[PDB]
Amino acid sequence: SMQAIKCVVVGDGAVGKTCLLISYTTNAFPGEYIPFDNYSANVMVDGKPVNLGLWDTAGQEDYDRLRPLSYPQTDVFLICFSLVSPASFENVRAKWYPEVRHHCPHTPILLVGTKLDLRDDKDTIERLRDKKLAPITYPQGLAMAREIGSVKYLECSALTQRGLKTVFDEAIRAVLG
Ligand SMILES: Nc1nc2c(ncn2[C@@H]2O[C@H](COP(=O)(O)OP(=O)(O)NP(=O)(O)O)[C@@H](O)[C@H]2O)c(=O)[nH]1
Ligand SMILES: [Cl-]
Ligand SMILES: [Mg+2]
Repeated sequence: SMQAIKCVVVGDGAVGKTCLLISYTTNAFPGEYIPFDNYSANVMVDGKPVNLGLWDTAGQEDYDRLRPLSYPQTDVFLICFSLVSPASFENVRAKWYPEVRHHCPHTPILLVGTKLDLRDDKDTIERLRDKKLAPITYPQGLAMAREIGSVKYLECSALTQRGLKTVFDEAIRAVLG
């Protein structure tokens, strides 16, 4: 049967984990309804179809004992932060990287910056400037990726779908080659 790949997506509340999965799998960004489900996608990689199982997770502290129950048999993790939330970025090193590695010392991690569409949005830049902050830049995201031993750093927008297929393609190749 098809090569199966278990991919688990983690990161702070509101970084866009669920939208990333729905936009990727259905080719449509959620409207009013945003639903921690498992999505099943099929991907053609080097001429063979692959069964990508995608596991959504809750980012909140209340699930700190329950969430890791989904981790066994994971083939690759995506650690997500919003490019327009520096707090979510800091939490990659402070929370997500240590949690994943505590349970899965060897599983490849891809770092994904989300909400790419908002990085040069004026209202967003101004909002962040008021708190003495700025959107996370590509060099900064890449530096965090190296620091956490990630195999790849990617940026995407679930809303426009820019970079979205590449995230999951690279996820698969980190497992398969
Ligand atoms: N502009 C923009 N907004 C986005 C994008 N992806 C998600 N959002 C918005 O960000 C918010 C959170 O998205 P969501 O997918 O629910 O995040 P989450 O990471 O699943 N949160 P949780 O841990 O609570 O379940 C929603 O308002 C959603 O519309 C994106 O690419 N661009
Ligand atoms: Cl890297
Ligand atoms: Mg969600």
